[PDB]
Amino acid sequence: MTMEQFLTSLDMIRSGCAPKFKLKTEDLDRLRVGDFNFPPSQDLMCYTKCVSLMAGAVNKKGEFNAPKALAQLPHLVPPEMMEMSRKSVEACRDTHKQFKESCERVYQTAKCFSENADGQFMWP
Repeated sequence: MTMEQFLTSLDMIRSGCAPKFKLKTEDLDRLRVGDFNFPPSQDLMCYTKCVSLMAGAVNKKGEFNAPKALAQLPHLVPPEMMEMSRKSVEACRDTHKQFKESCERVYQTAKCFSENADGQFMWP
Protein backbone atom coordinates (compact mmCIF):
# COMPACT_ATOMS: atom_id res chain seq x y z
CA MET A 1 0.00 0.00 0.00
CA THR A 2 0.95 3.67 -0.29
CA MET A 3 1.95 6.00 2.54
CA GLU A 4 -1.41 7.84 2.16
CA GLN A 5 -3.37 4.59 2.42
CA PHE A 6 -1.35 3.53 5.46
CA LEU A 7 -1.97 6.77 7.38
CA THR A 8 -5.67 6.42 6.56
CA SER A 9 -5.68 2.75 7.69
CA LEU A 10 -4.61 3.82 11.20
CA ASP A 11 -7.86 5.72 11.64
CA MET A 12 -9.89 2.84 10.13
CA ILE A 13 -8.31 0.38 12.59
CA ARG A 14 -8.92 2.63 15.63
CA SER A 15 -12.48 3.24 14.44
CA GLY A 16 -13.10 -0.54 14.62
CA CYS A 17 -11.29 -1.29 17.91
CA ALA A 18 -11.83 1.78 20.15
CA PRO A 19 -15.66 1.34 20.66
CA LYS A 20 -15.00 -1.98 22.51
CA PHE A 21 -13.13 -0.24 25.33
CA LYS A 22 -13.40 2.75 27.62
CA LEU A 23 -10.54 4.90 26.34
CA LYS A 24 -9.29 8.49 26.57
CA THR A 25 -8.51 10.46 23.40
CA GLU A 26 -5.29 11.73 24.97
CA ASP A 27 -4.06 8.13 25.57
CA LEU A 28 -4.86 6.91 22.04
CA ASP A 29 -3.15 9.97 20.48
CA ARG A 30 0.08 9.33 22.42
CA LEU A 31 0.00 5.70 21.18
CA ARG A 32 -0.58 6.98 17.64
CA VAL A 33 2.68 8.91 17.67
CA GLY A 34 4.74 6.18 19.37
CA ASP A 35 4.66 7.67 22.86
CA PHE A 36 4.26 4.59 25.08
CA ASN A 37 5.83 6.60 27.95
CA PHE A 38 2.80 6.81 30.29
CA PRO A 39 0.75 4.41 32.50
CA PRO A 40 -1.76 2.40 30.46
CA SER A 41 -5.22 1.49 31.72
CA GLN A 42 -6.29 -2.13 31.34
CA ASP A 43 -8.64 -0.99 28.54
CA LEU A 44 -5.73 0.60 26.64
CA MET A 45 -3.61 -2.57 26.90
CA CYS A 46 -6.47 -4.73 25.57
CA TYR A 47 -6.99 -2.14 22.85
CA THR A 48 -3.44 -2.93 21.58
CA LYS A 49 -4.39 -6.62 21.71
CA CYS A 50 -7.51 -5.89 19.54
CA VAL A 51 -5.32 -4.12 17.01
CA SER A 52 -2.67 -6.89 16.95
CA LEU A 53 -5.34 -9.58 16.60
CA MET A 54 -6.52 -7.66 13.49
CA ALA A 55 -3.01 -7.93 12.01
CA GLY A 56 -2.93 -11.67 12.76
CA ALA A 57 0.26 -11.11 14.75
CA VAL A 58 -0.90 -12.48 18.14
CA ASN A 59 -3.20 -15.22 19.49
CA LYS A 60 -5.95 -14.89 22.15
CA LYS A 61 -3.30 -15.51 24.83
CA GLY A 62 -1.26 -12.54 23.58
CA GLU A 63 1.63 -14.67 22.30
CA PHE A 64 3.42 -12.78 19.52
CA ASN A 65 4.45 -14.78 16.43
CA ALA A 66 7.27 -12.90 14.68
CA PRO A 67 7.38 -15.21 11.62
CA LYS A 68 3.67 -14.59 11.00
CA ALA A 69 4.00 -10.89 11.79
CA LEU A 70 6.80 -10.61 9.20
CA ALA A 71 4.65 -12.51 6.66
CA GLN A 72 1.81 -10.00 7.20
CA LEU A 73 3.86 -6.79 6.83
CA PRO A 74 3.83 -6.79 2.97
CA HIS A 75 0.11 -5.90 2.92
CA LEU A 76 0.00 -3.85 6.18
CA VAL A 77 2.71 -1.16 5.82
CA PRO A 78 4.11 0.90 2.90
CA PRO A 79 7.52 0.14 1.31
CA GLU A 80 9.01 3.14 3.23
CA MET A 81 8.28 1.61 6.65
CA MET A 82 9.33 -1.98 5.89
CA GLU A 83 12.86 -1.97 7.33
CA MET A 84 11.74 -0.18 10.51
CA SER A 85 8.84 -2.59 10.96
CA ARG A 86 10.96 -5.71 10.36
CA LYS A 87 13.58 -4.44 12.82
CA SER A 88 11.05 -3.77 15.60
CA VAL A 89 9.32 -7.15 15.09
CA GLU A 90 12.68 -8.93 15.26
CA ALA A 91 13.88 -7.00 18.34
CA CYS A 92 10.59 -7.68 20.14
CA ARG A 93 9.92 -11.31 19.10
CA ASP A 94 10.21 -12.66 22.68
CA THR A 95 8.88 -9.66 24.68
CA HIS A 96 5.57 -11.44 25.34
CA LYS A 97 7.46 -14.17 27.22
CA GLN A 98 8.36 -11.72 30.03
CA PHE A 99 4.70 -11.02 30.85
CA LYS A 100 1.85 -13.08 32.28
CA GLU A 101 -1.48 -11.60 31.11
CA SER A 102 -2.59 -11.52 27.46
CA CYS A 103 -3.31 -7.77 27.27
CA GLU A 104 -0.03 -6.87 29.08
CA ARG A 105 1.84 -9.22 26.70
CA VAL A 106 0.70 -7.34 23.60
CA TYR A 107 0.98 -3.86 25.13
CA GLN A 108 4.58 -4.50 26.18
CA THR A 109 5.34 -5.89 22.69
CA ALA A 110 3.97 -2.70 21.08
CA LYS A 111 5.89 -0.54 23.60
CA CYS A 112 9.05 -2.48 22.64
CA PHE A 113 8.29 -1.87 18.89
CA SER A 114 8.29 1.87 19.65
CA GLU A 115 11.54 1.64 21.66
CA ASN A 116 13.25 -0.27 18.83
CA ALA A 117 11.86 1.81 15.96
CA ASP A 118 14.64 3.69 14.16
CA GLY A 119 12.13 6.21 12.74
CA GLN A 120 8.58 7.52 13.17
CA PHE A 121 6.68 4.65 14.75
CA MET A 122 2.87 4.73 14.54
CA TRP A 123 0.07 2.79 16.24
CA PRO A 124 -3.61 2.80 15.14
